[PDB]
Amino acid sequence: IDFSLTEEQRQLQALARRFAKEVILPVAQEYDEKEEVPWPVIEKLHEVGLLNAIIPEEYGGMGLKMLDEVIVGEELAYACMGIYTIPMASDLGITPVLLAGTEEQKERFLRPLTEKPALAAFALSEPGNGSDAAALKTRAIRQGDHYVLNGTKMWISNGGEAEWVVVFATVNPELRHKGVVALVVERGTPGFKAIKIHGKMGQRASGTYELVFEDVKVPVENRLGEEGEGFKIAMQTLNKTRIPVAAGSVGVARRALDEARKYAKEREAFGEPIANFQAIQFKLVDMLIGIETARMYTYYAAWLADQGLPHAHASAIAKAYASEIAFEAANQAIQIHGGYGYVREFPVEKLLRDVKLNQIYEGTNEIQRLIIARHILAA
Amino acid sequence: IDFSLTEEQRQLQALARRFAKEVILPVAQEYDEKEEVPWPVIEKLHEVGLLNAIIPEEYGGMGLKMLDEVIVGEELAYACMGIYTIPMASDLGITPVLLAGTEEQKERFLRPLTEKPALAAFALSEPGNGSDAAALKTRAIRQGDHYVLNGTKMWISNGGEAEWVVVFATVNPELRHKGVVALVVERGTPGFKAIKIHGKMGQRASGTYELVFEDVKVPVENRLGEEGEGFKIAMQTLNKTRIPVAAGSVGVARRALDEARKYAKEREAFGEPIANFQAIQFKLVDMLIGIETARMYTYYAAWLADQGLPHAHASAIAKAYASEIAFEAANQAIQIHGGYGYVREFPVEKLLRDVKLNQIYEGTNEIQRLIIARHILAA
Ligand SMILES: Cc1cc2nc3c(=O)[nH]c(=O)nc-3n(C[C@H](O)[C@H](O)[C@H](O)COP(=O)(O)OP(=O)(O)OC[C@H]3O[C@@H](n4cnc5c(N)ncnc54)[C@H](O)[C@@H]3O)c2cc1C
Ligand SMILES: Cc1cc2nc3c(=O)[nH]c(=O)nc-3n(C[C@H](O)[C@H](O)[C@H](O)COP(=O)(O)OP(=O)(O)OC[C@H]3O[C@@H](n4cnc5c(N)ncnc54)[C@H](O)[C@@H]3O)c2cc1C
Ligand SMILES: [Co+2]
Repeated sequence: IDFSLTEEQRQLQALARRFAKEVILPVAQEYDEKEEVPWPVIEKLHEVGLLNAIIPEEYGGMGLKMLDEVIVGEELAYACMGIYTIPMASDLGITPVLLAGTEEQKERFLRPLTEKPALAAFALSEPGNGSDAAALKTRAIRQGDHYVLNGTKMWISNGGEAEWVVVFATVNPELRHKGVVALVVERGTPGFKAIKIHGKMGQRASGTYELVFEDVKVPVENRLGEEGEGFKIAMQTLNKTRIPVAAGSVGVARRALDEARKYAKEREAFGEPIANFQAIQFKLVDMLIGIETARMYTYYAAWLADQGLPHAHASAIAKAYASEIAFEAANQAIQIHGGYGYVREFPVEKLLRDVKLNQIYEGTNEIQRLIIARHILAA
Repeated sequence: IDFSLTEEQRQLQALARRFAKEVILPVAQEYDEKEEVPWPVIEKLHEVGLLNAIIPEEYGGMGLKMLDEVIVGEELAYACMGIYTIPMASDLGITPVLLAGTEEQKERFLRPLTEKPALAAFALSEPGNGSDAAALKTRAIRQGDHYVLNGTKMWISNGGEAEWVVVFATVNPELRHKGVVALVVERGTPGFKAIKIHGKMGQRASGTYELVFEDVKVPVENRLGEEGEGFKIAMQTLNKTRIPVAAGSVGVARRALDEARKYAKEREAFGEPIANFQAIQFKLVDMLIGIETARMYTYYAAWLADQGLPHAHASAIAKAYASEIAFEAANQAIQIHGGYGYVREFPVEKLLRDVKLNQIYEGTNEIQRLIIARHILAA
């Protein structure tokens, strides 16, 4: 057994950390408040080579592995989870094509994402259904050399900025999970509207959209895998992408520990740094306990995935656990700042608003638990 | 990075598992109810080569490392934390000799522990002090080639069964911690009494003692290290021995999940197995989340110790966390069993009683937190 990073990983880690501190950390507050996408950051990401870096070297990417994503993710999310959600969501949309796409499609859909500041998206959730990929309403009717796509997708990260979206739709409701098909819908395709969602509690920098497909014609050359394989694709993707959500959570929790501690040492009350008080020390200790345990289990999950081993249960545990300790951590970080923790003039407040989302998207912690329960009760 | 196990480790794991299953588990309740040491089990451990296996091959042992300890410890504790505490505490007694004993002392003291079923003991705590280690009252005054030992040690595991006991005493209270020295004391030495403690809530199979020293003569040939080095020896020992306590906790928690799972699948209520109820599924899930995350972090801490890296904070985290999630798992297992979990005929009730101790000995979880707090605030 070994839990050590290789020389390259440390390099990637340092790079990531360097980028977060110098580029993300400074504008985090700005975009959270304007609720606009920091394109200049995305551009900066691309230039430093960390945008869509999971794309194999054969198509221009770094071929970064899950362990690598975890390494980078924790660093980015540390500066801002909302901004980190942009590249994270992009890797999510990329995942289906990596798993099901052919060499032709990989080259076609992935090349444009390594050459310039471009994003990919994953559209599964809908207005009336976000937790059951077996009851999706968006319909795809095969009509010759193309599918006629009709339906509304909801809460799509990178929805309006992406070059294309992996849309999961049903070709037959009665077939339920077996009726799902994966389709790549490109940004200009006629009858494809993107409406931006506003007024979110956090991760405001990340762009979330409602996507409307009106008689959208999507070529069969844009289908990932075969009809009836859409569900398995969405599930296999989520089993992996949930790990980065766990990684991000860890990053937010770490950022909460850093702020809290720096404040605890400097701020005094009753003639002494509050850090000297045992009640405050224990809050800080509990943060580190969750952080340390969540990161190690997140690394283990990434390891399993990178080894081709079963990891649905592990990533579900990592995602639910990390996001939960990360939320408690931000809550206490605010508490430790006192009145100053309640205003955006300080960073702890935004941490709470950001991290809460990690308990909801890419599957709520309840279905995460439902996933674990299954693994447990299975025979 | 690689979390997998070597072939040897897998064999070693199967050995412990098979042993726990065939030898320990059957007599668990029996020895819990008599509160007597199960010597026949100690012989079999020896017979099978797992008793004091941490003693390097040069002295007749297996030279097991921390990671191996964790692997074996989880399986043994799985059957019974109380019985496991016997070899665990014996490993604890052996550690100060391995960390600071000369080749000569190692042979003399450890060889007797590999040739036959024999135990070692670690005595640091005293009646009026357990957390404040650096304030020991037991005096060790030097009179030439020997020390005249006087005082009392409290809660000593394997206290009366041990061949020898590593005792931590002060050579001059005024030096405070700089005045601590470590001395091996042999089971029959004149002026050395061992009084068995009775009425423990759990881990009853393990003998806990009060040791009384009255003008006990200890030759310098029995001092581990130099004077004023006792504290370092005690701390360095605990920095490593805490990992096994975390291991046992994970073991107990695993037993709770297994019992609770089995029982929930078979037990019907409202015309359905209780395992079909979400609330029941969730309890099971939180058990696994705790088991999985706690085990990987214990592995990690074990890795740092084997690699020779700083692990004081990591082991304190693993110990505090694991014992805490294990207590909750045992509690929910009792709950899931209903009325039957409240009676000795079932195994869950004892799990709660046993594992509570894991949050107190080898450092309470509060001081574990104090240790982590220092790591966090260290300028
Ligand atoms: C900012 C944001 C961005 C997002 N970006 C994306 C994206 O890019 N791509 C994407 O595909 N999705 C995205 N989502 C959606 C997310 O992945 C979830 O699927 C979604 O939030 C589910 O939402 P809901 O409102 O549809 O459904 P609901 O399922 O109606 O919410 C149900 C509530 O009931 C509980 N619940 C539901 N079913 C059960 C059950 N069987 N047992 C017990 N409890 C149950 C839930 O846990 C939850 O608390 C995003 C969401 C947000 C908020
Ligand atoms: C069954 C059993 C077996 C044991 N076997 C051994 C053994 O083999 N060898 C050995 O050396 N020891 C052994 N111990 C002792 C154990 O390692 C601890 O040292 C011991 O439990 C301390 O107990 P206490 O009752 O002496 O003291 P206390 O320290 O008086 O208990 C204090 C309580 O106050 C809290 N507390 C204390 N100081 C602080 C502080 N500064 N800040 C915040 N909270 C604080 C604690 O967390 C704890 O809840 C054993 C204990 C038990 C119960
Ligand atoms: Co056509």
